[PDB]
Amino acid sequence: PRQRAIQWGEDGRPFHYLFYTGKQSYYSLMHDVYGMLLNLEKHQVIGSRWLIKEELEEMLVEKLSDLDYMQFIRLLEKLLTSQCGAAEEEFVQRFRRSVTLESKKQLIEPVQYDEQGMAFSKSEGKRKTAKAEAIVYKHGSGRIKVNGIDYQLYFPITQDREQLMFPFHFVDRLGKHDVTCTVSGGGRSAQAGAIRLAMAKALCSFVTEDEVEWMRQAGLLTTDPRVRERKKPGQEGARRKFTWKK
Amino acid sequence: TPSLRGRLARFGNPRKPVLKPNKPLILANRVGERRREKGEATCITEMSVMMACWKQNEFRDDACRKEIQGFLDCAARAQEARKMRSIQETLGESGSLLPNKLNKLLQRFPNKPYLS
Amino acid sequence: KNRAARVRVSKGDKPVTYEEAHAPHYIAHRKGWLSLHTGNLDGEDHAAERTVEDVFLRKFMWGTFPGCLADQLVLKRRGNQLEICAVVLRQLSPHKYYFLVGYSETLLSYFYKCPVRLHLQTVPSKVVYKYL
Amino acid sequence: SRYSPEFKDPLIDKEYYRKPVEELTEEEKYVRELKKTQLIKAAPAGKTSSVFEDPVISKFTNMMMIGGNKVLARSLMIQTLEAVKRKQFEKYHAASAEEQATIERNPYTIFHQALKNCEPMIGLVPILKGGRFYQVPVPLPDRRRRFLAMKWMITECRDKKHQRTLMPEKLSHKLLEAFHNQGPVIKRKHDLHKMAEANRALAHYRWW
Amino acid sequence: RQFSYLIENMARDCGEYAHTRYFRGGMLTNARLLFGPTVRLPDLIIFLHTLNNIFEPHVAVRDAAKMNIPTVGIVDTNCNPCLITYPVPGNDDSPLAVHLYCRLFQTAITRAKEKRQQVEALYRLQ
RNA sequence: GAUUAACCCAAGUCAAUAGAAGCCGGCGUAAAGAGUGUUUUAGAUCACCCCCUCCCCAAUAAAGCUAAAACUCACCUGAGUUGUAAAAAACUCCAGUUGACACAAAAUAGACUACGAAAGUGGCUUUAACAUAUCUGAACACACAAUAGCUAAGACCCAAACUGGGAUUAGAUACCCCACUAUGCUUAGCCCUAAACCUCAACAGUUAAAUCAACAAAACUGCUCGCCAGAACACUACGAGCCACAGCUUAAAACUCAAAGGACCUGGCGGUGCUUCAUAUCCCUCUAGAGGAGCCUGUUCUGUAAUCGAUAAACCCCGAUCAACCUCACCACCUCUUGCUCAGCCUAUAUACCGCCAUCUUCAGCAAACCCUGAUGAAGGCUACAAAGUAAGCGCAAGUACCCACGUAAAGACGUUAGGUCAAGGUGUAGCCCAUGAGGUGGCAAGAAAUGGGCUACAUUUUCUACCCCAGAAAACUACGAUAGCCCUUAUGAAACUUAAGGGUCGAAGGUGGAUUUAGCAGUAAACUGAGAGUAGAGUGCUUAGUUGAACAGGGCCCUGAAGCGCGUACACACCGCCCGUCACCCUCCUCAAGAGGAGACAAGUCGUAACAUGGUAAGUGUACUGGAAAGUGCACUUGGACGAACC
Ligand SMILES: [K+]
Ligand SMILES: [Mg+2]
Ligand SMILES: [Mg+2]
Ligand SMILES: [Mg+2]
Ligand SMILES: [Mg+2]
Ligand SMILES: [Mg+2]
Ligand SMILES: [Mg+2]
Ligand SMILES: [Mg+2]
Ligand SMILES: [Mg+2]
Ligand SMILES: [Mg+2]
Ligand SMILES: [Mg+2]
Ligand SMILES: [Mg+2]
Ligand SMILES: [Mg+2]
Ligand SMILES: [Mg+2]
Ligand SMILES: [Mg+2]
Ligand SMILES: [Mg+2]
Ligand SMILES: [Mg+2]
Ligand SMILES: [Mg+2]
Ligand SMILES: [Mg+2]
Ligand SMILES: [Mg+2]
Ligand SMILES: [Mg+2]
Ligand SMILES: [Mg+2]
Ligand SMILES: [Mg+2]
Ligand SMILES: [Mg+2]
Ligand SMILES: [Mg+2]
Ligand SMILES: [Mg+2]
Ligand SMILES: [Mg+2]
Ligand SMILES: [Mg+2]
Ligand SMILES: [Mg+2]
Ligand SMILES: [Mg+2]
Ligand SMILES: [Mg+2]
Ligand SMILES: [Mg+2]
Repeated sequence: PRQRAIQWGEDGRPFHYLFYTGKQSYYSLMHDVYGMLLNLEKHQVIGSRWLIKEELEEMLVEKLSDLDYMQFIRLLEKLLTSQCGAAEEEFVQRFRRSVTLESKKQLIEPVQYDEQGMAFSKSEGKRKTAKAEAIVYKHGSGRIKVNGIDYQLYFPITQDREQLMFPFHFVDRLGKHDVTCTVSGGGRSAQAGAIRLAMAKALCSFVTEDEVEWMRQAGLLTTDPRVRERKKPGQEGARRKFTWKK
Repeated sequence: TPSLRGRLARFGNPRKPVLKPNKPLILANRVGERRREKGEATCITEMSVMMACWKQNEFRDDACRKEIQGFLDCAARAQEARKMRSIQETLGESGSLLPNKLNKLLQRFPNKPYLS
Repeated sequence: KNRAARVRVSKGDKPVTYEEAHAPHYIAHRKGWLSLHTGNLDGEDHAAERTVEDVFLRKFMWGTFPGCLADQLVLKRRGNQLEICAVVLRQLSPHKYYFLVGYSETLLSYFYKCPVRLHLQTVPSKVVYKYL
Repeated sequence: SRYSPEFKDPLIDKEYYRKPVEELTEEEKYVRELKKTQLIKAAPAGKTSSVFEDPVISKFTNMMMIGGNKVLARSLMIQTLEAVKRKQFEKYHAASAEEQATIERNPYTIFHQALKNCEPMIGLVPILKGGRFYQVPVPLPDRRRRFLAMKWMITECRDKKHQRTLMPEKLSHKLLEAFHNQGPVIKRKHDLHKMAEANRALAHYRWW
Repeated sequence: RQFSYLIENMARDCGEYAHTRYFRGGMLTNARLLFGPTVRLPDLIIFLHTLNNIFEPHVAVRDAAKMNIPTVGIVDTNCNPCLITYPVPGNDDSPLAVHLYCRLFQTAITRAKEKRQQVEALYRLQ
């Protein structure tokens, strides 16, 4: 770990004039920032963030408190608010850190071509223990084949068929794409959900970017993280406890 | 401000005491909390109008629709006003200052009943 | 309160090694296993015999090297080779250490019917991880 | 919940996304721009964007469900709606031309109107005071009101008084009765209202 | 806090040390623990404001009295000069007076260091 | 106690008793300023020069008067009025308006602080009037002295002991409601007591310091008077005095104890205040259950010759992921003695322990080493526009496992319950050694009764069949409902009326379950299916995987708790605390017409819970009445209670 050097010489005289404050680095920093604010008074965001308390402690090689960090950040913000010059901006950028703004935009599958030259997109999805791999063609009559079986035969429950309808219907593309999906594992409903997720992900390759964003906002492209919770010892279920007698 | 000269029972005070405080008459460095006002049952008048109309109309909602709607609107207004009152209490605009900020101010300038 | 293999806190004067300072829930997270054999793997047998051999070896080495061991033994099994890696203290004369190495190796070889090697790493004093 | 608090409930409404940009207000524009940076929960299997989606009927089906058997509950709901429509068609055909205009034949409208009629306006809360418990009249939120209507309907249909009558038939009969402001559930609502009116003198006991 | 920046600047310019922040408990009576066994405590402490921010004597006055450190101090009419070694009765609130005190002390220290260097050079020359 | 040793003194030692050694100390709370004022004899120097509030506001006595509100009466209206947490009882010659209307009591002023010696005195007017040109001074007198109370004659609106009724309660001789009396008022005498306390004496003076145990209302000096000298006995007995006769004043002693006491610190606790919360959660809420039935299984009780342990939360399909023989430690009988063991014991002690854990914990604190405050006491140590804290380390947290950063696991310190285990094993101490050890054979492990947890159901969202979700039948005494009962077969085993599985036969109780109660905030609850551990076989049990898959999630501080700031405290193994009084025996002492009473100790059992927290009706003083008992109530007084301390 980074270690602060000896703070006084052979004679015993400390090197820094703020040594006896016990926080010479932090208080020197505060002194410099206040002096810069006075100088600025005399003369007269998305891609960055303030460094956390741990980063400030690493920079200063001094233990700090939450309220000290708050005071420092308030002073830095007040420094930013004024008509700061180049040096006053460099001093702020010394402490500003870079934050990676990962785009929530869904990744678009490449458009592949079969032997006959028809365009399609392949995707995958998971729901509980069900895993579905779907292929959506650019042109089609709306036929959907699940494991080589028509989806009305494979899903005799109206709920599953509605789940299948949801992605196409949300972008008004019923009966315009042919889909071939293979699903394994889970029950009927988990299989329907996985097929729905895979179909939506693949269909993103044949709709506009605004439509992809709308599908994402509608929950058609989020992998459902809800999975079965393990049963714990000493209780009847995942959360059900044994009957407690007083 | 009422006078304190010759009120408390003290040496050199010939008269019998006027005040017998159970706590020293010394300013504390804090104020009492923002005491809540005990809630009263609301929309009672509109409820009464609705119930009287029910009694006159044999509890038939079709005849009483107007009074029923009035009572419902009053109930919704009361709930929203309770929420807004909580928001206002958090804001503290009604009082001269919130008890927390006043306690901070008194901490900055504490009472000094002792020598130093 | 859980008590298993935990060195409880004290006034800060009791030295503890890395092995002792970690609770059982740190096994395979912050500390390894003191014995390494294929007995406990899926589709394997003779685990009980290996466990009994490990227990006997640990007790035998603790008794044969009184006050010399500075930490737990590390038992390794490669084929029929049995390697005992032990951290000992630099107090006994090397003559006695060599005598004990030859003795224990021959005795264990004739007892467990397998070639047994004993590797001693000596330290000036018990290695201290922290003070509990 | 496996969803972090950052996650937001998805909004399933085609018209909300097909709305022209010009009509959008600055608040709506800002909300739409912000939603591009949030995380969105996966769409629940219960609700979709189908034009035939009814949240009220979906909630009623979920309340009718026993032991997670949503297939059976959905079957009961669709059978009930079919029975309501068939009875209304029978009455429409069997009635004169004058009565044909007044007869309603949309099962969804009948269901919604029956629930609205069954909705209670004023509820009762048991309050402890002086060692006794008083049924103090209180206002009810719309959510609790709709839930009370649904639960009363289901409980009345599940009553043992009806012998060997299937749930779709019982529920259809009760829905038609409530749609006409008659039947046991409307009587239950009237009894609640009468008890509240009788206990009106205890309304001051409420502190909220 | 009106003169913390000025006093810190004056201390840095004159080569001496400053303490214008919240005086943590024990900076003088517990220095051997906070800093180290070989820390050197000040040989003279100058209070430009003997009162803390709640109008009580600064704890450093009493602590320096404990640690046998002479204390020079500007004392206003509401201060307690009993434990201050060299109290200077004077206004401690007006910016003019505080600037005068800072100037006088800085000039005295600078003149002293200049004279020390001159005397050392002269004695080495002879 | 014996023994060994040691210590002191020593021809002595020391058990008992007696003596020697005691007033310059205090009086707000430890005992103590006597309820108040005034003398002589005296004492003091604060007397003289020499003096700054003289006078007025609610002193006192007498006489007179009355504004508001009552009562009563009268007219006119209504059938109700009163009563409170809720009622009942009571009154309806009642209630509402208006008018007439007092021997009662004196809003606002009063946020004033005055008068008087104290007690006391706060409506208005008038009369008389508020001692002392030094101070202290009477318990040996004189004169006053709240409220209560007595005596005699009057007034009587209202209030109100007692009493009666209603209610509450296990009881309620009280608290709550109603009615009424003594009494509160007037006059004339008595009584002479108060937490009569501002528990702080009068006079003169100081703020200098050496200020100062604590709290309280700062520390003192000079002078004088009164009082005090461990607690309890004891505001008692006797004596004496009194208009008092169950009284008041003065006021002991014997027996007993090593304390009593005052003020604090910390913690706990409060039917404790304010504020904010509880997120499966305290309440209303949402869902599924338990408590009702049969069965499985555990426990208590009974029973037997026949284990043991857990046994409130934190026991009860628990040690057992498991008892037909074995397991086994139990019982009966028989057998062996250096014994499988350089023996052995499942013998006692979990209140000696290690080892592994429960619990707060669905917490976040514990703590080394320093430093500072408290006058250097137990103790305490924070305010960010910062005011004495710094803190290594443990824990939380972070990281890690599973599918993420979420969730669930895991983790979760110091300590609490002498919590569980001596029967996992080891082990201290004690105990048996021809037996409390070892082996063999056989056997109990049942149900009068009660109960816990589950399983199956009580059906129509159901039952059977096919299918694994587009069907056909059944649907009340041949319906649903046994995994139960009886018989047979199979599996395992040496051994099966006994364990398990299957088949046959039968078709029972039961018809959605009282008081009460459990769990769950999402892939959760609910329902369904599969696998593993262990067994030769064996659970409706445990562990685990998956499938379908919800509702409420909004209000409240009323109930129960938590946190922050306080308040109180007679508790401190800490409210499951402490503690009071009556009704038996024994012991000591005292007063006694030897019967008895009292006090203290002994300490039981009984009836309540009076006091300590707002002790659940604040406590107490005086006094009167009443009650099984602490005690209750009236009247006045005290804080040795509080009222939360800007406005809201
Ligand atoms: K049961
Ligand atoms: Mg645990
Ligand atoms: Mg000043
Ligand atoms: Mg006293
Ligand atoms: Mg007096
Ligand atoms: Mg006199
Ligand atoms: Mg009197
Ligand atoms: Mg009378
Ligand atoms: Mg009366
Ligand atoms: Mg009464
Ligand atoms: Mg009068
Ligand atoms: Mg008095
Ligand atoms: Mg008396
Ligand atoms: Mg007497
Ligand atoms: Mg006598
Ligand atoms: Mg039962
Ligand atoms: Mg038993
Ligand atoms: Mg036992
Ligand atoms: Mg047996
Ligand atoms: Mg035995
Ligand atoms: Mg124990
Ligand atoms: Mg856990
Ligand atoms: Mg952790
Ligand atoms: Mg015990
Ligand atoms: Mg036990
Ligand atoms: Mg034996
Ligand atoms: Mg059978
Ligand atoms: Mg056989
Ligand atoms: Mg009591
Ligand atoms: Mg009381
Ligand atoms: Mg009383
Ligand atoms: Mg009475």
